[PDB]
Amino acid sequence: TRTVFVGNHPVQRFCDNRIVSSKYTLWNFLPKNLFEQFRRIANFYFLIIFLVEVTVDTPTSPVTSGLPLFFVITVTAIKQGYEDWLRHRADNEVNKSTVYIIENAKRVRKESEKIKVGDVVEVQADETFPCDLILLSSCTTDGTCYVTTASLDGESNCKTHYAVRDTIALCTAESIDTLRAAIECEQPQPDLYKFVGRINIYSNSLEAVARSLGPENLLLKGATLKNTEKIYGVAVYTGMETKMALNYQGKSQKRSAVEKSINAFLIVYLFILLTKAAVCTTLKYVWQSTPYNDEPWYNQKTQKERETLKVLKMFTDFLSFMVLFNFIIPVSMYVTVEMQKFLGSFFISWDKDFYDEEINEGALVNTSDLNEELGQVDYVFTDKTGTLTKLQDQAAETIEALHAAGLKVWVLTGDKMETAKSTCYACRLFQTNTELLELTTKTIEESERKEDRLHELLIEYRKKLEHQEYGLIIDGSTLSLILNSSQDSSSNNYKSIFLQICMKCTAVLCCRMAPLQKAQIVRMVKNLKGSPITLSIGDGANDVSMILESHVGIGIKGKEGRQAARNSDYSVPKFKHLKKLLLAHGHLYYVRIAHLVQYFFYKNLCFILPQFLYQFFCGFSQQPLYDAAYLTMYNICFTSLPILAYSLLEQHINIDTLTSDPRLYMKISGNAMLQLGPFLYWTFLAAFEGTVFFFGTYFLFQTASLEENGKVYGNWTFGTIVFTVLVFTVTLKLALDTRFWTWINHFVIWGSLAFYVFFSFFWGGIIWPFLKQQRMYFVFAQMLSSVSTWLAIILLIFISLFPEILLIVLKNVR
Amino acid sequence: RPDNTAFKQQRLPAWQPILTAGTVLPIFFIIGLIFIPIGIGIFVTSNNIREIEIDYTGTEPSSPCNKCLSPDVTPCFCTINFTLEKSFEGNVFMYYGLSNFYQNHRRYVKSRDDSQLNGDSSALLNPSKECEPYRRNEDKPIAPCGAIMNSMFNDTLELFLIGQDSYPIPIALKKKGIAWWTDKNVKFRNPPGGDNLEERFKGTTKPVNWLKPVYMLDSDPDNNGFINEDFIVWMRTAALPTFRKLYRLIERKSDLHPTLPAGRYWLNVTYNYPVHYFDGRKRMILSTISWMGGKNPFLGIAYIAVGSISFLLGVVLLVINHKY
Ligand SMILES: CCCCCCCC/C=C\CCCCCCCC(=O)O[C@H](COC(=O)CCCCCCC/C=C/CCCCCCCC)COP(=O)(O)OCC[N+](C)(C)C
Ligand SMILES: *[C@@H]1O[C@H](CO)[C@@H](O)[C@H](O)[C@H]1NC(C)=O
Ligand SMILES: [Mg+2]
Repeated sequence: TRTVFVGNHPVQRFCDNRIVSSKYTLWNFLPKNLFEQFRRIANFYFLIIFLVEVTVDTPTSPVTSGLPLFFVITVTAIKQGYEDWLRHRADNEVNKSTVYIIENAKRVRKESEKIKVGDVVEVQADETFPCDLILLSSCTTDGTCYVTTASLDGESNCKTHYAVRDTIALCTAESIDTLRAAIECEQPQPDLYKFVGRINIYSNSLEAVARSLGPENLLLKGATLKNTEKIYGVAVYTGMETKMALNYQGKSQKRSAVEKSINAFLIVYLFILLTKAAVCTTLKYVWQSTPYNDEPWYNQKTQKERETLKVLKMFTDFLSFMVLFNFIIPVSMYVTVEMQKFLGSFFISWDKDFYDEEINEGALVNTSDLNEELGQVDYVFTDKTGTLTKLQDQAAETIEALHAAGLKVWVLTGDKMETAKSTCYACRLFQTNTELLELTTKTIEESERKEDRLHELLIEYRKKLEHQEYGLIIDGSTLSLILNSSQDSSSNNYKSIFLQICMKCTAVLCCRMAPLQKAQIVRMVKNLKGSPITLSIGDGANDVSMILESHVGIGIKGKEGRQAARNSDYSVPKFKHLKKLLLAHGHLYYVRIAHLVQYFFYKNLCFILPQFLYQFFCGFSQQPLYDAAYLTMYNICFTSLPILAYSLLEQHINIDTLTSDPRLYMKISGNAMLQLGPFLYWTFLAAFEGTVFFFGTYFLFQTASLEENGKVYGNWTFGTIVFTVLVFTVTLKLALDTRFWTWINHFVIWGSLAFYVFFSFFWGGIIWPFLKQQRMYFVFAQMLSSVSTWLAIILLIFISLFPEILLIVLKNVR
Repeated sequence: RPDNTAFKQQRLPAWQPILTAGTVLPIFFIIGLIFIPIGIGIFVTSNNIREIEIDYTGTEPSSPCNKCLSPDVTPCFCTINFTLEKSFEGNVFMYYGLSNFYQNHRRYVKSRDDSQLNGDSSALLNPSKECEPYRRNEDKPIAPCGAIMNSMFNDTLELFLIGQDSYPIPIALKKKGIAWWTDKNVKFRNPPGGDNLEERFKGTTKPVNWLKPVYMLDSDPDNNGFINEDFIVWMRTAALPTFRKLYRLIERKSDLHPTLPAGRYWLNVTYNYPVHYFDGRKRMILSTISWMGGKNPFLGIAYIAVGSISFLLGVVLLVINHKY
């Protein structure tokens, strides 16, 4: 138990009144951010590569695999640090609020953040309590005040709280100073309905009165005070120990299904890389087995290279092949992904369809990391009081769009069962010909009757069904019996039996739910038979735990408070804005990034396959096919902008036609575009194109001359033809996938091909004194003097884009 | 809101093309109608080109040039008789080919000092570390440092035509103009100052395998050192284990007579370059050229095979859509 002194003077171990809706502080930002950043397999792999290239002596500086890693890590860290800084500012507007405290015969105004345990706070009408107050006195007689906790437990009625009988007649902020008492209350608990305590008011002469306290005196934080001009309470709990803040389940790291698909793709492309490096090394050391295949008298090894250990040379060669083929695992993809996530999240804030006139603000974007999983939602968990409710503007025809999209809507509330069921009938969630399977406490006033009807209405009543016929109604007390008491029966587990009925009824209504049970329902749903993406949308402080628990949590900027709009990912100031937020914004958000991640792997496989096929015609000596000026610039200059602009402002379906039609949402549901089917198509197309480039350039180089003046080409000219075909093929491949041709796409797609051609003209054509290689002086400028090279490149471009044209002709008709 | 611009509201004007199968079917016919005639044009051009390649690496007991596969007295001299069934019409080009010669080997390609070959004063005295084994000998830096320059091809191929009498008439081979204009006129430069090239290479020494220094490669000041056509052509790597390098060109005579009239010829070669250690062949190639270059039926066969496959696929996809 804790000791509280009413006037904060005798008649420390407590924290300060503050709200922490953000993730990182200044101390744990780096250690906690590193764990989230290194959850990515590409970052882990390129950290291992950089670490190995420093501990041993290598022909490869570690800078080649350390600078990109450091750039990616600090690019995705500045964005997180800035996004969390906005959450730090959001808490400032509530912590540095204005509250009045009766310090000593004076109404000094402090901040809501500078309240200590044991100071007499004063709250006026319609004012929410800054902390967990204990009603000591009300200005009127009888010491009674009316409190509406519509944001704490969803009840819309007015609750009456009673003052302390000894101090009912203390008002005017003057007699409060002459009050000596000590409160011995219980350590804070999240029950929200029980409270044990004592007051030990001491008079000047003698008063040993110990008036026992109770929940009818405690005024919770987050509940507004109604129909009372002012009160006089004493703070006992001061934030992060308030009962409202103790129902918060705790922030975690949320990662969308696309970020998990990238990790699964990196596992397949890690096996391709380790297979290339092993096949090249094994064949290299059987090629070198011939005495004249290594040291053929025209290139001889130095003494240092000759006397080195062969077993260490195998490891060094394997690692060198890994470095040569390392572009197959893109790290420039993360910089593009985070940049497009940050710049695409602005389309939600800038939307004028999310603007509410009566409150004068639009949608909010707390995190941009989950834009793409708004288009992947499978379950919707909606509060009721404030969120669905009279009903809201379009609270009934928004649910119809969700049902047409294939979503499942569950109502999790803390209100009465009868009120909640009337509301579900009003919003047409329970139609007239819907048989209700009531599992409430009205019929389950026992522990063994639960089994007698959980199995009765599932095995014999639900298997004997239509899908829409039945609708479940569950209580908070009965859900506790289902969950807590299921630790014994494992043959017929209550949780599984209950979950079978939940998935077979059109709608589920959960009444009288504590804030930590609405999170348990989402946790049960999140774990069943796969990965159902869950959404929770609420407006009060009791929806915060289920908002932090779902895959993506939406908040409502309602009149109750902004507790759920600060712990959420997005916040629309209406329930009906969810239709446009999911159907129109989430669909495009997922479609853009799913195409971008597939294209990034296709791009790099087409880039590296011809370089791996070169080893069979080199001496397996890990000699790069392309120039060092092409290898680095391919991913950052020649092919970086077209995919950035596509995944930012490309609409495969017009934004005004998929909001009207909600059945297009289930086309992409289930991570459709990042599945094994599409992954295999993209990988096989990339392999076919990579083979075509190299073996169309290789058979062209059997001429002894490609131009009319009879001049021969080298290895760099062999590499520039393959690179030109590759760049044109992977750029015109995206031009075939584009359905929204803005002037920006016309500028980044044709401006990337026009810049590569001129960069050949310029890099090859100007002598730089500071360079020491000068190996590409006029390679392209002599390459362009031959007609037969132009005809071969155009032929190899159309051959590689032939499967794409064939699929457009076949699949994209009827 | 004041920010209800077209870009912020995702209502930018776009083109929105409809790539339906009824507007791509003509594409398959247009491509097949313009690829087939091109493929035929590149296919008869590849057949009208005359090219002969003769192998002279020995390795055969009855080969004329075998007598000096491992000669005791140098330089070797050996002649080979070949005949031309059809005279060469235009200006023909002399090539030399080497197989099993891995010029595109990582340890070989990077074995040059490109700054030193650019006429840099500082790189001449202290060459790079990449050309390590062939970098310094006798305490003096090698002037053309590296394996590429050290293993320069140094055979001497000459052609003679057997006239009506036994005595042969030598045909003139042009040396200058076989390398890229760019990499000879800018990329490859001599040291900057000096009266004669023998003085610019003061502190440097010749490569170990070379018989003469870089400043005595030819008696032409424009073709003497670091700008020698043959040296520049050799110092451009090969891209494949078997390759060809331009050696000489035979300019067409001002008369009506063909450049290489049909008859019996002599290819008498000073066998200096050994290639039998690494089981590599060695051949001389004479060939005529065209707008597309040399003889290669790959382009002609691929263009026809591509323009006929697309054409037939278009016909199939047109008859198929006759059901609907
Ligand atoms: C560059 C100059 C020439 C080099 C000289 C040759 C020798 C170089 C040798 C050493 C290595 C150098 C590497 C330094 C750079 C690494 C930086 C890095 O890592 O971040 C790179 C930059 O982020 C990006 O995606 C770019 C930012 C996002 C996309 C926006 C594009 C921004 C640029 C656009 C300009 C285009 C304008 C013109 C065309 C369009 C028309 C208007 C990404 O990494 P990456 O994919 O390139 O690295 C992979 C190689 N891996 C595995 C070894 C690390
Ligand atoms: C051609 O080469 C032979 C080889 O012995 C030598 O006599 C001379 O260099 C040339 N002879 C004639 C007749 O051209
Ligand atoms: Mg509510």
